[PDB]
Amino acid sequence: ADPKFESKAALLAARGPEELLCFTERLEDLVCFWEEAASAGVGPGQYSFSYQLEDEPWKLCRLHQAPTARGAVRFWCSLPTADTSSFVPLELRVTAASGAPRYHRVIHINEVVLLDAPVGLVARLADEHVVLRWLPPPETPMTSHIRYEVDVSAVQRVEILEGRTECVLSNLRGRTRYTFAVRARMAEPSFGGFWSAWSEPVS
Amino acid sequence: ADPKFESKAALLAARGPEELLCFTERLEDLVCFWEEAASAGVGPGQYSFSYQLEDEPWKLCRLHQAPTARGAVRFWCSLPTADTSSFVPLELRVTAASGAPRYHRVIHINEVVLLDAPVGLVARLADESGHVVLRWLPPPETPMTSHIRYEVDVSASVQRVEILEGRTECVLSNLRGRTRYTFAVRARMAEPSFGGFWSAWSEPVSLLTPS
Amino acid sequence: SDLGKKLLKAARAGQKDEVRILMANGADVNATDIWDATPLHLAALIGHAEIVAVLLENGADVNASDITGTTPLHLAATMGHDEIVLILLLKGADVNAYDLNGATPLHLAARMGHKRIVLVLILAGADVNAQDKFGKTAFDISIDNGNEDLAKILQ
Amino acid sequence: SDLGKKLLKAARAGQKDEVRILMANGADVNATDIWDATPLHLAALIGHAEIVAVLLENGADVNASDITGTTPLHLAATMGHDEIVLILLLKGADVNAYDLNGATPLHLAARMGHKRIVLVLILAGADVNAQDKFGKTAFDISIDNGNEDLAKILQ
Ligand code: NA
Repeated sequence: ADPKFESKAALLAARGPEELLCFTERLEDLVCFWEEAASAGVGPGQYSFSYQLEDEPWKLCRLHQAPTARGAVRFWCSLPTADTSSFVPLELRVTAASGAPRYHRVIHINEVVLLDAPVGLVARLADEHVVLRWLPPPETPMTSHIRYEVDVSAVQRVEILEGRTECVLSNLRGRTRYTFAVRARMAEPSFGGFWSAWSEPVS
Repeated sequence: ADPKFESKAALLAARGPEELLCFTERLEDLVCFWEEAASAGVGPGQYSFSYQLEDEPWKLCRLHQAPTARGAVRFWCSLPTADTSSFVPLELRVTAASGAPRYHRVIHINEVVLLDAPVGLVARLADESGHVVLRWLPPPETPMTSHIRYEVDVSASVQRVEILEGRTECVLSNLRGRTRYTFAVRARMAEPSFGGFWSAWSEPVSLLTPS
Repeated sequence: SDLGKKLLKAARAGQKDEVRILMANGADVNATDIWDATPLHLAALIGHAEIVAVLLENGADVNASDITGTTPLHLAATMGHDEIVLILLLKGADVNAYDLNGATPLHLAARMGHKRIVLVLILAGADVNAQDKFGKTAFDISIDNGNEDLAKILQ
Repeated sequence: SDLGKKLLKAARAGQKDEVRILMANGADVNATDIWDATPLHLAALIGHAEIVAVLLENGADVNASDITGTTPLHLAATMGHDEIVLILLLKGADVNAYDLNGATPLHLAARMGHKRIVLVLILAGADVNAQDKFGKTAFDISIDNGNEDLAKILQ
C-alpha cells in the first residue's frame, strides 16, 4: 500500500514539480507531499503542515521524510479520515521553522482523486483485430463512474466510455504483437482528478 | 458543389464571424470567404484578394459578391488547383481599394479540410436490451477513410459521443425507454497532418426503445 | 467578528453572491484569520477574479501581508492566475514586495515556469536583479530548473 | 537580397534554426516583402515566440509598419498571441500606434474578445479613449459585440 503510494507520488511529481501535490484514493483519505533538495540541518521537524476545514480550528499534520529515486527528499503528510469531508474547501499551509512561507493552497477532496492502476488486462485476437478486457482498479468505489484509456505501442490511445471495461480495436497494421496498457480516471459530475498509472503491459 | 458550398459557407460563418474563413473539400481546391454588411459603394471591385505560396510571386484571385440568407453580403474567392499545394504555408491578404487592411493570414491547405456529411445512417436495436447500435458510411467520394474522425449526437436535450477514427459504428450505453431518440453523425479529419472543421450532420434517424 | 469570519470562508469557497451579501451587511473587507490573511488573500489563491474585483471595489488592501509576508500578488503569481495578477497590478500592487524569504512575485512566478506572469511582472516594473534570502535572482532560479525560455527573458 | 527573401520565407514557416542560420549569413533582419512586412511581422502573425525573440535581439524593428500601417503588435493582438504581445512591449513597441484604419492594438484586441491582452495593453499605457477612423473607442467596440466583461474594464 506504500510501494503503490511510492509509484503514485513519483507519478504526480513529474507533472507538477516545485508544487505541493495532494491526492485521494478512496475519497476518505488524503496524502499531500512535495519534493525538495536535501539540506544539512533540515528534516521533517523543520516544516509545519497545517490545515483548516469547515469552521474547525487549524489542525497540524505530521510530516514524514523519505528519499526518492531521483535523489530529492519527499515530505508527505496523511490527513486523518475524520477531517476528510469530500465537498468543502480545505486550506493547506506549509510553513518553515523560521516562520517563512513554503506552500499555501486550497483544494477540494473530490477534485483530487488518483485511482489505482487497472488489473487483469487480457488481449485476445478475434478476426476482423484484438479485443481487450480488463478489471477495474482494486478497492475503488463507483465502478460505473470510472473512465478508462488504452494505449497501443508499435502509438495509439483510445478513450473508453465510463463503465465499459472492454474494447475492440478496428484497424491495425498487421498481425504482429502490439503492446497494450490501460489507465483509469474518475469521471463526473463533481468528481475529478488525475490519470492513474498504466496497467501491466501485454503483447 | 456550389449549392453545397453555400451550405458550407453558412456553416462556418456561424462559428467564426468577423474573420476570413477558408476550406478545402478534396485537398485540390481552396475557397476563402467572409461576410460583411452591405455598403452603398462597395462591391467585389473595392477589395483585393492576394495570395502568395512557396516562392511564387504574389498572385491575384477574383472575388465574387453574393448575398446570404441572413442578409449579409458574402465575398468568396476560389484559388486555382495549380496554386493549391497541400503542405506548404500560404499567405493570404485582403486589401481595401483605399490601401487599408482587412484580413491577413497564413494557412496550410491540409490543416483546413471541411468534409461532406456522412451517409447511410442506420439505427438498430441492439440484441442486449437497452443499447442501440448506429452504423453509417463515410462521406461520399472522400479518400483515406482511416483518417476520418466521427461524432454522434443523440436527441431526446442532447448527448454527444466521440468516435475513434476509422470506425463507422458505435454502441450506445444508456437509453430512457419508451422515448423516441434522434441520432446523427458528423465527420472531420483527425491526424496526423490533416485537420479542419466538423462537417454537417447526417440525415437524422429515429428509434423507439421498449422499456 | 462573526460576519468577518464568514466573509473569509465565503471567499475561500468561491461564493460570489454570498460575498456581496456580507459586504452590504458591513463586514470588514480586511478581516484577518489566525495567519493575518485577508479575504483578498484567499480569493487570489483560489483564483476567483469576480470576488477579487468585488473585494477591491469595497476598499480591500491590495498590499496586505500575512504572518509569512505573503501578499495577494504572491499567491496569484505562484498559482498561475494571469488575470488576477493583472487586476491586482492595476489596483496598485507592489511588484517588489517580498515575503519572509525575500522573494518577490517575480521569484515565485519564475519557479513555477509561468512565462506570461513573469513578462507581466517585468512590464509592471519588477526588479530582475533583486535576490531573495538565499541570494538567488529570478534569473538564477530559471537556470536551476532548466527553463531556457524563461532564462533568456530575465537577462 | 537572396538571403533576405529566404529569411521572410523561413519566418513564415516557423523554422527557428533556419532563421538563425540566415542571420549568421548576413541577412537583413528587416528584409521587407512586397507589402513591406518584415520577418518580425510574419513571426508575430504565425504566433512563434521563439523566432520573435531571436529577431528582436538581432536588431529587428519592433515598430516596423507595412503598407497597411500594421505593426507586429497589431498582428499579435488580433490573433490572440499573449506571449508575443508582452515580448514586443518589453522590446519597445508603441502601444498607441494605429494602422490605416486608425485602429490601435487595443481596438484589435477588444474586437476579438481577448480580455487578457486588453489588460496587458492598459497596463503598458494604451489610450482607452483613442478612436479610429469610424470614431469608435475600444469601449465602443465591446458594447457592439456584447462582451460585458470587456466593456466594464474599458469604462
Ligand atoms: Na479570449
